[PDB]
Amino acid sequence: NNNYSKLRSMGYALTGAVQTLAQISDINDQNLQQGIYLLRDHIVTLMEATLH
Amino acid sequence: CFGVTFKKPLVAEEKTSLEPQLPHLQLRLPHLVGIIAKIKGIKIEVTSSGESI
Ligand SMILES: *[C@@H]1O[C@H](CO)[C@@H](O[C@@H]2O[C@H](CO)[C@@H](O)[C@H](O)[C@H]2NC(C)=O)[C@H](O)[C@H]1NC(C)=O
Repeated sequence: NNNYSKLRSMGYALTGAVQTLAQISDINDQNLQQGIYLLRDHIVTLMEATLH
Repeated sequence: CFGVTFKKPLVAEEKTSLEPQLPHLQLRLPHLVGIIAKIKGIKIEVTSSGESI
């Protein structure tokens, strides 16, 4: 119950949240980019044949 | 017989069937339904950020 101790403990928790939030943000952004790339590739493949 | 020559009668085919030749365009867009089906199932996954933290 030291005045510094229950502050050090909260300092421990106040950084894993930031780290995990960054990780989830990166995962979401990468998934969105991959989906967009797959969609554009399929669209181009479909688009060539009708022109020909 | 005498001076004239005689030839046998000719048999005739009774029926004929007409099957005309048709040009082949060879279009490529048809029979590409699989690509459309693949486009249908993109399935982008997004996980909520902050619910875990
Ligand atoms: C109708 O479809 C058939 C099958 O796709 C076509 O037949 C093909 O024709 C090509 C070009 O001569 C050949 O290389 C293939 O071997 C044929 N496949 C078969 C299974 O016969 C046919 O040409 C099409 N008809 C038209 C008018 O395009």
